[PDB]
Amino acid sequence: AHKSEVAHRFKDLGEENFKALVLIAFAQYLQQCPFEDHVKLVNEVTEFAKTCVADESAENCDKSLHTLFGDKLCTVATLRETYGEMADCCAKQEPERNECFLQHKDDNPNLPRLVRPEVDVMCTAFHDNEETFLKKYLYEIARRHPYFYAPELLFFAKRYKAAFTECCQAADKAACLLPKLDELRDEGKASSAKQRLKCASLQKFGERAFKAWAVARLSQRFPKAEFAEVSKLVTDLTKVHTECCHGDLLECADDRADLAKYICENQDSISSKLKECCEKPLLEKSHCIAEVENDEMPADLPSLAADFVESKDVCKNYAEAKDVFLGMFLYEYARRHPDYSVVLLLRLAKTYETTLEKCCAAADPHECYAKVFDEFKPLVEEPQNLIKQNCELFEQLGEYKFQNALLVRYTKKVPQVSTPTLVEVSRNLGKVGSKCCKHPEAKRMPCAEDYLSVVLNQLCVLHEKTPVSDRVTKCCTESLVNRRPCFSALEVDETYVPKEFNAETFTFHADICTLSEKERQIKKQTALVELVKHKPKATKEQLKAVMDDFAAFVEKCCKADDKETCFAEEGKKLVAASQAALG
Ligand SMILES: CC[C@@](O)(C(=O)O)c1cc2n(c(=O)c1CO)Cc1cc3c(N)cccc3nc1-2
Ligand SMILES: CCCCCCCCCCCCCC(=O)O
Ligand SMILES: CCCCCCCCCCCCCC(=O)O
Ligand SMILES: CCCCCCCCCCCCCC(=O)O
Ligand SMILES: CCCCCCCCCCCCCC(=O)O
Ligand SMILES: CCCCCCCCCCCCCC(=O)O
Repeated sequence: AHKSEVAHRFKDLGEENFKALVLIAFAQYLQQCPFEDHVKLVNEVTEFAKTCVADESAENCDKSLHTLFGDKLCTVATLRETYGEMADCCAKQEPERNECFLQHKDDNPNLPRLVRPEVDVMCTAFHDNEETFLKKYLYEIARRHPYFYAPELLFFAKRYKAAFTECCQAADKAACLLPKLDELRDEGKASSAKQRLKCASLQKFGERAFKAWAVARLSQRFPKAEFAEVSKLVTDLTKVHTECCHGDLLECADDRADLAKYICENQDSISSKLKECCEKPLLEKSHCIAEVENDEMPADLPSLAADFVESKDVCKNYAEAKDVFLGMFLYEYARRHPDYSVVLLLRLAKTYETTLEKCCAAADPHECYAKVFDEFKPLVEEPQNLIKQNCELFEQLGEYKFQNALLVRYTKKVPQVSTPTLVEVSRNLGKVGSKCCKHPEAKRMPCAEDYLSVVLNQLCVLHEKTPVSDRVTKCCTESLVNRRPCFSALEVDETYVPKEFNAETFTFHADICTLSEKERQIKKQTALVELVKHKPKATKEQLKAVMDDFAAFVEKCCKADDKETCFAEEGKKLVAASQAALG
């Protein structure tokens, strides 16, 4: 490794991966550079790397990656003209220089949004020049997400390439390709949002809160590992997470690689499921391990009662190292419950903590805390019930109707949220139902936690930028442990003044018949939100009557001879009848 670091990276990563990562890396700093300029830099950097591979002692090959990268950045002629004060980073020595470059990454570069070309256009461009087509994908995404972990982008790119490879040869290219591009896009946005969320919550709630989350998550994953091993892993994972949040690619990657290396050298102390991951290339190890399914739980683990309720030295053991004792509780509880969300486990540990804090100061602590496990039962059943109720509702409704039930519900709880956000959130909330309810009960809560975190965070981001409800701000600014229950606790808004009727809002044209399924659904759901906003006291029942009238009306107007007029004409009377029925 140490000698020529660039040659070592090139040897470990291989040429293709090396070139792709260098491209991503430059694109994340030189966010305004044309694709051609980056290609040229990458080629120059790769040709240099090859000289160091041929001879570690070759000129400049003993410089650090940071030194070489920044030197190269500082050779961009238009640096000052295009990036202004970032060019001032070049006047600094290289620990300070990289830090300076790091600070000048732009989280919002004001580039035009990415647009999806026609399927035939995409597949043709892919065919004409696969390498260019894919490298453009890397470039365009990376420079819009300068902190997105480069290797993970590589994994997105490889699936992006696989979508095109398969689907551009398919019979129905679009039917193959589009859902795959939609999934990558959604996963991409989600991953990027989750990354920022975790780093934001790290600095807001502190390292201890993160460690607790990690103990719970790591214990679920590796239930056979000893506590001391989970605790070591929590320490290392915290350093990784902290340094990766700081945002330097190489520092983050080396931390992750070091952790992945340790995990792979200690599989017998950690998990029986890591063998395949640990055989993979260095580049993919940590990513692979991050996605590993939970190990099987050890057979016939005893109750937690003995150590955490019935032992005579609960209070003594607690008081000598509270976080360690609480970590042990959380470790024991989590390893036995891969079916819980991490946040539920944290509710249990917080409950236990509050009880020990209250009870251990009592004259007779054991009498005080003896039934603490009763206190867990309603906390556990709340998400379990909510899941049962929602999955049962999804099954009876199907996804679209499920989204509409949510739409009506949430519009009534928080009517001042913009229509498109209510639509988006409700639609996405329906998708988590569609996805997570396909799991047996044992896996539903972690699924829902994962996907709810995406959907609820997206809502909070939108709400941060354009706030309308103190209640939503409260839930969004609360602990992540209480985020979801806070939202669940939202009550119908009874102070809400109905939105004035707008004619155009409830006016429909024959274009509605030719819209895609999605386009039609969003148009219908948009009106449904507006209907609730105009008539918040309308019941599910009364709404269903208007909705059934509307549904008949569109089925009618879309198919029976020369017809934009019914849409106007029946539109007049559907509206009138609805207005009276909800009047
Ligand atoms: C290049 C693929 C595509 O053009 C597509 O058609 O799906 C596309 C891809 C992506 N985005 C887009 O808005 C569009 C177009 O809306 C946002 C976005 C965020 C990403 C992220 N944070 C990480 C990784 C990949 C991402 N990809 C996309
Ligand atoms: C000067 C060119 C710099 C090229 C950037 C190389 C980036 C290497 C990161 C890949 C290591 C991944 C480790 C991991 O995530 O487990
Ligand atoms: C060395 C192991 C560190 C474990 C830290 C103690 C865990 C206590 C759980 C309390 C729950 C807090 C959750 C939170 O703050 O978001
Ligand atoms: C509206 C879509 C519902 C999706 C499935 C129901 C999920 C209910 C909340 C589950 C708990 C998430 C994690 C937690 O708070 O403990
Ligand atoms: C703009 C209003 C946002 C809607 C509030 C989000 C509520 C999500 C809570 C988790 C969903 C649980 C299932 C349910 O709806 O009962
Ligand atoms: C007060 C004017 C009411 C006009 C009719 C409003 C229709 C709202 C959208 C109906 C959504 C139904 C969606 C569906 O079931 O396919």
